[PDB]
Parts: sequence; structure tokens; C-alpha cells
Amino acid sequence: GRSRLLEDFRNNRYPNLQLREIAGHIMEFSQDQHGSRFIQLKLERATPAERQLVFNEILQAAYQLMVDVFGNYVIQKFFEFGSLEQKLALAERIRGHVLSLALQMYGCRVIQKALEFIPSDQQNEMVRELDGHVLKCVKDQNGNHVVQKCIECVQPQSLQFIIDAFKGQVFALSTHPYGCRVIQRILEHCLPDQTLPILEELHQHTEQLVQDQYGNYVIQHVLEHGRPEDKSKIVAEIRGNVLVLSQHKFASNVVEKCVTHASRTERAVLIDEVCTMNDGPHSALYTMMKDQYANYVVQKMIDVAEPGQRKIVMHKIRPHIATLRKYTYGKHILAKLEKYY
RNA sequence: AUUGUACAUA
Repeated sequence: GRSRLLEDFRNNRYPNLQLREIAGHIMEFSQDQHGSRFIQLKLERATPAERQLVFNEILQAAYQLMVDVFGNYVIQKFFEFGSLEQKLALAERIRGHVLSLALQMYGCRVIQKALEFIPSDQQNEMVRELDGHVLKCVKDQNGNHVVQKCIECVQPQSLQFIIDAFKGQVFALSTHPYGCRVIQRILEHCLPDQTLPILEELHQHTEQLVQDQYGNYVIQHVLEHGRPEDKSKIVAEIRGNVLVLSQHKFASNVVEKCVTHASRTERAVLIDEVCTMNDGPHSALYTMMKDQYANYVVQKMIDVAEPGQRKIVMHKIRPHIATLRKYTYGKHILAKLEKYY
């Protein structure tokens, strides 16, 4: 049961329509895939009065559009090209509905955009409604993105309640498909006294996390973006276990990160560790080269190893060229040695 | 990921 006006627009018989001419219909056009796209395109170049006209009609059933498959974009475009009065009046329509909007397929998109264009005051008010519902949002396909956005757009001073909810849950969340996403945002944006207790729990579970399909990304994040102290602990945990973790589908990516982002001395001792150790009847180095995951670690070491150490690593390898040619995964290592040998 | 792993609407 559409209207006559939208019908003729849907069938493309109004090639010069103006926002001024679809008055009384904005609500209906925003709920249509084309009407909406029509509005979205026109609002940026529209006149103040024209946009006030559009707003006049979206203001009363605002929530309704926020959770609509097509209407949410019209609300989103308002936070983008609306006036400060319009952005603030909308933030008011959301006031009281942050939680349910954040767990909504579309609402979650409006919250995320509003968090990008409303002033700090309205951001903080908006984020408080999340207090007491953190772990719930984080573990939600729609909400975890709302949470990630808050961490990215709001002053860390008002994000304490989130760090508190994670108290003793950093491992459960780090190994969670969404959770692991939120923890990284936090490592990237929160204050020193907030990241610290997060990091403590992380370091507590290094062993478990590097082997998790999701945990290995958090530890890798720390190695790529973290402070020396935290990198040192992690390389101290991988140290002595470079052989086993290299053969793991997930952990092998983490020891690649250590070899790379550790300090010079640390890096040098990690690479030496695979030369020394003896995996059963024969060297550990031989074991890695033939492995489906470890050959990647052995290769990453040959790249980061300084000339002095690479030389020895190459020399340690030279003995098994013959064996490398027969092992499928062994070829790739040989294909590197080959060059500068 | 190239011989190997994770993010949501027309």
C-alpha cells in the first residue's frame, strides 16, 4: 500500500523531483530503498529551509526510522549534514534508547554515526546508558560495534565502566569473536591505568591466548603496537617454546610477530633457539623446515636475522638441502636459501 | 592467507 507519488517515483516518472515536492511524504520515502536514496542524495546540497522541512517530518517518528532497513541512512545523513540544533535534537530522541538501538540491526548504525558528530557532552551521556550492560553489548553482533565506536570516539575518561566490566573477563572476551575486537580498540585508545589491568590478565594467559583462533590476534596486537615491557614478557613466554608454537596453526603467527617486534637481543636469542634445540633424534631446525606452519616462522627468521646471524642460520640449513627438496613445505624454505647461498 | 587464521545494513 504505497502512495501515488512514491509509486510514480519508483517507476521513474519524476526525473526532477525536489525535497519541497515530497513534503507530507518524507516518512514514507525514507522507508523505501529508493525514496531514501533520493533523500540521502539531496540533503547535502539542499537549502537550510529544505532540510528543516525534511527534519520537521523525521523528528516525530525518528526512532521508527532509526531501526528501519532504509530509514537509518536518512537519520545518519542528518548527523552528517544537519545543523548543530538538529544533531542535538536527535541525540535527544536517542536519549533513553541507546541500549536497545545498539542491539538493533539498524539502530546500531545510527548510534555509531551520532557518536562521530555530536559534541563530547552528548557522547558521554550516550555512553553512560551502556553502563550495566557492557558484557552484553560486547558479545552482540550489532552492539560490539557500538562499543568499539565509543572506545574510538569518546574521551577515555568516561570509559572506565567498560574497563571495570572486563575485570577478570579479559581472557573470556579475548577468545570471543567480538570480544577480541573490543579489547584491541581498548589497547589502542584507553589510558595507562586502564590498559594496565587489561594487559595483566592478557599476560596471565599468554600460553592459552596464542593458541586461540581469536586470542592470537590480541597478543599479536600487543607485539605490533605495545610497549617494550609487554613485548618482553610475551617473547619471554614464547622463548623456550619456539619449536612447538611454530607448528601450531595459530601460535605460529605469534612467534613470527615476536621474531619481528622483539628487541635486537631478544630477536637474536629467539633465532638462536631454533638452531640449538634438538627435536628428538634430529635438530629442531630440520623439524620446522618440513612443517606446514613452521616453515613460515623459519623464513621470517631468515629475513629479520642480522647478516651475522643469518649467515649461521643459512649454514645450519645447507646440510639438509637434499631433504628440503622432497618435503612439500620444505621447498619454500629452500627457495629462499637458494638465492643468497 | 602465495604453502597457513577473525568484524556486522539497501
